[PDB]
Amino acid sequence: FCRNCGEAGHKEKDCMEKPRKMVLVRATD
Amino acid sequence: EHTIFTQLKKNIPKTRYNRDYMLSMANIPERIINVGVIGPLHSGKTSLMDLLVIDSHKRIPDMSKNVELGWKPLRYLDNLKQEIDRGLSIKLNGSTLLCTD
Amino acid sequence: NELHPTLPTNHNKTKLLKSLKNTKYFQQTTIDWVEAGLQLCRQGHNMLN
Amino acid sequence: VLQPLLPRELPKLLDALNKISKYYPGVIIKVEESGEHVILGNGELYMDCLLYDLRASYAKIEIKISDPLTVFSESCSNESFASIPVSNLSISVAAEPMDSKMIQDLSRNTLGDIDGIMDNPRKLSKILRTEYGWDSLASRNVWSFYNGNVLINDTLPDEISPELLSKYKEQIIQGFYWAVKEGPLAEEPIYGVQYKLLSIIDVMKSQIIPLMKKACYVGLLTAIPILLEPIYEVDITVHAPLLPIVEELMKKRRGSRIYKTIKVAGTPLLEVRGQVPVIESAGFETDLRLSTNGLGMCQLYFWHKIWRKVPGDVLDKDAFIPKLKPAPINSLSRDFVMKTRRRKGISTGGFMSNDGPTLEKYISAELYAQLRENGLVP
Amino acid sequence: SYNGIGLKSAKGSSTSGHVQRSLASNNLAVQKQIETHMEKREIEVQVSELRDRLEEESEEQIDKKCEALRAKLTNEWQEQQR
Amino acid sequence: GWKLALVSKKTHDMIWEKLRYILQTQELSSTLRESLETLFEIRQKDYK
Amino acid sequence: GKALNNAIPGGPKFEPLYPRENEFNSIDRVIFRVPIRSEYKVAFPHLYNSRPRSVRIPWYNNPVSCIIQNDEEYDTPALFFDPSLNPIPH
Amino acid sequence: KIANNLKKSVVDIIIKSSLQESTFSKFYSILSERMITFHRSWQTAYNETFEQNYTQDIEDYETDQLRILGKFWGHLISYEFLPMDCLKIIKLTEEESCPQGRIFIKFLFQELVNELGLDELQLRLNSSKLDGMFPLEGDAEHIRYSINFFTAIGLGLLTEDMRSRLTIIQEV
RNA sequence: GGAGGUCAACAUCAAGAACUGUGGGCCUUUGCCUAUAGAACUUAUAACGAACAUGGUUCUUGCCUUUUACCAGAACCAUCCGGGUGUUGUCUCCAUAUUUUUU
Ligand SMILES: Nc1nc2c(ncn2[C@@H]2O[C@H](COP(=O)(O)OP(=O)(O)OP(=O)(O)O)[C@@H](O)[C@H]2O)c(=O)[nH]1
Ligand SMILES: [Mg+2]
Ligand SMILES: [Zn+2]
Repeated sequence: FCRNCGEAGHKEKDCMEKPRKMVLVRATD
Repeated sequence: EHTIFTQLKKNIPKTRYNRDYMLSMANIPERIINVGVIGPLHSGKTSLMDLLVIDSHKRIPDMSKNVELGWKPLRYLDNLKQEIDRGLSIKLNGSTLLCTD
Repeated sequence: NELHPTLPTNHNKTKLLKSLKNTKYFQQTTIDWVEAGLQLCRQGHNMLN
Repeated sequence: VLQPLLPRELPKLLDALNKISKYYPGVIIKVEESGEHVILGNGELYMDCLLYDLRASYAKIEIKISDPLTVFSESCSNESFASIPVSNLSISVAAEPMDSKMIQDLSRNTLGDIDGIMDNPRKLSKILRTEYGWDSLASRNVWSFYNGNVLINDTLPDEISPELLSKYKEQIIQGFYWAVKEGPLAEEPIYGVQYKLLSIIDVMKSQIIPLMKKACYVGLLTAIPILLEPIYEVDITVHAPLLPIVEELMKKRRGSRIYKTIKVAGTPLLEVRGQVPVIESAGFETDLRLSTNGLGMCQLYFWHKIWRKVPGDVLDKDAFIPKLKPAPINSLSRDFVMKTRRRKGISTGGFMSNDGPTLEKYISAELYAQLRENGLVP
Repeated sequence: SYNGIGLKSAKGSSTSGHVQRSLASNNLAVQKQIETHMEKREIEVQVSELRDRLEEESEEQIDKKCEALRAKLTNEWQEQQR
Repeated sequence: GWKLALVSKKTHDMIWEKLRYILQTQELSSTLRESLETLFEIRQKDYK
Repeated sequence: GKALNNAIPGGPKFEPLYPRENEFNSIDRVIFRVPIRSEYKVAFPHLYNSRPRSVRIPWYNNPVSCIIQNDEEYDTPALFFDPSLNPIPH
Repeated sequence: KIANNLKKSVVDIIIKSSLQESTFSKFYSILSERMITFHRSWQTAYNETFEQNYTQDIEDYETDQLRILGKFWGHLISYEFLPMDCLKIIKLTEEESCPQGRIFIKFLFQELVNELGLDELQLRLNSSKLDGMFPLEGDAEHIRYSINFFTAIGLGLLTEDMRSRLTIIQEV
């Protein structure tokens, strides 16, 4: 899982938090 | 098209150790020693030979700024269009030079 | 792009602004980028009209 | 197998081929009877470098090459059922498979003595009985050790005087060499067959030299001929969690087992030793590097000289060859023989003609007829 | 992968050139000769054993002893054949 | 081991330190060699 | 790929540059075995296809990488024996 | 990639569409063969659909559609995509059979005779041993009904064994 | 004198793996051989530019009412946005011992 977020969903390149030293979505109409 | 090679004799590399004294030591048969540098694929034998080549000559003309700085290895004895593009020694090459223990 | 290099010309090379500078007719200042964009829009409208 | 695209440019090719036979010392280049030049190299990269230098440096012409294939050999099985005299003077010879230990010792040129053998026959005769366990007679009498296989004289004394034997010994040994150089099935060399001749001026020598080859062809084709293929050995370096992928790939090669698997200490690597047949290996080095994303690398070498029986039956009219799909593993031995005979122009001139290498070409109409009556040799 | 199949380019073809695999397309005297040779060979193996044992540890005596062994074994095989 | 890595990573780390020292510098028995090497070779996966 | 007119499975597609298109490669005489799919014709381009025009030779390999990354928790040191590595027994 | 439950519905739509034209065409045979040689599930769908077409849907079809079903199922049995033993379901008695069944059996045997050729067909019908086809147990009226049916098709040469058995059971 | 400039001019930048200068000899200056001093920048999975556009002519195609405008491959040539390094000028800110060595 992502190194700095701690969530299991995405990859380390995809984490939307700022890289550290150590949600509603439009329904498809 | 085929090799990279030094055709002008005046553009020879300028040999720190005075090659005439090298040729004079060929009279004694125990002074000459023939060593072949064998090993596996991509282990370092051409770059090992290239260290001795660099330390034996004064000014190599084919030496660029990158191979001086140490980014790309000068593969001096690779010498062919095959061995530059394929990145792989396909023919044996050599160098005769004097060295001190 | 990599198959066909187009290999720049390294001699005489008259550049534009370096020769438009040598005239007495051009002058030089520094202004904000958005002001320069608005002035270019006014000038380019006026030329074509 | 190589052939130039424009035949009027054949001399400019041929000259240039000689250049390569100087510069690359591992190649073997020969010109077949059908004009097609066959060349033999160490491996896939080696043939690539050969055809670069032939195409761009030396000949500077365009050549149609075939697709990769291999050099087969051929040998025998259990025993020859019956000695058949051959007359065209009547030389007869019988065949036998060599010892499995003796072939791997003659592959590295050692007995126990060294090449050249039989300059000292007592020293040779001690070795065969001491180690390999022959009788005293054949150990006393070996006429030759040619490159893969042995010619021994058995003999019959009171059938012919040995001065008549040793008057003609050079000619019959040249006949043995000339028969081992090209064999009966597809003019491929014969590898690993113990011959024994059971019963046999200048005109007689020139009658002997082509008759010993025909006799050896009868003697081999009686003794259950089989076809032998060469097997590369493979040295693989992969990361450890990509070990099953390698194993999966070997199942797609048909004949590629994995013997040893060594964990390289202190590195995340794993070094895999296992064999592959050489005719199966036309894209092994590409598939291994693609399917492991560059975390693998193989090297395919042939310096143990191991040769394995090609699975199937050579004398089998019935097995089908599926024409642009690969063969079943039982039809495969027939398939290789027939395609090699059609490359070498042997059978003839026909779409899927079946001139199988039967024994009837050499012997007789009636004697082959009785062999078919007994049902022994189809 | 363009594995020998497919258009050279979709330029003049008025198609997309999209190519796909088809799932619907997967789909005797000579026997007596060798036995005689085997018996005579075994007899000659015996006298070559005699020559090996004699010469291992008198040329004419060993040759005449081998000839007498061939004579005795040939008469013994003429008796054992009938 | 995956559970011990999940919570107490420093104690787990020192466990692997001592066990690796026991494997790679010791006069040690052969069945214990193949068992400890099996532990490492599955520690590559850590209990699938 | 442009010169030989082949398509590696995820890259571009050009025009042939040689668009004009005997019994040597007949069916009866060639042994069909391990198909000569297009990656082999790209990788070793003087061996697998006849008439390679305007073809250059593409850098055989680089040895095998075993760089080990260290991105977890940062409190692991720089020099540390990774769990990927095999032991060095006695 | 239709799911496993709806494969019988797909086979049913293919057969119902095959009936709608004015004649049989090899399109609906080729697509069924390329279905059967893909997976075991399509073959079990066809082995179900043959029984569902003989037991249930025979009574509704006119002779124009039964002739197409005869040529279709005969052309699948003729090239061994369906086993000969799948033909064991049909019985040929006076009580079990119907007119729309017997016309179907006539056209199926017409297709099998055209393709196999009355000598390979003899070999297959001997090797498969269908009790509804060739009743050698007894029951003189039933074997008479079978002999009369196969002579009314135009077979004859199949019937020599059953005629010999019927004579030898009339003579006792 | 020292640092610096979105300042200028002038040389130079793709070639037997490739540069210039000097002395001596041979030919009769060019060139060849021999001894010597220096070579900044660019270059070997080859190039100033880890970036990447357009124009001309002749072939081969594609859209097909004709020309511009076009589709996309090849060969030969040009234009444009930029870059390095060297020399000079200019401008700004500060400053004036007990066996081979010797006991
Ligand atoms: N990482 C790493 N690479 C090295 C080292 N020494 C040499 N190499 C690399 O190894 C590669 C092979 O170098 P070479 O010496 O040219 O290969 P080789 O030993 O001649 O093997 P051949 O293919 O037969 O020439 C080169 O790309 C080098 O960069 C090293 O110390 N560390
Ligand atoms: Mg090398
Ligand atoms: Zn994250």
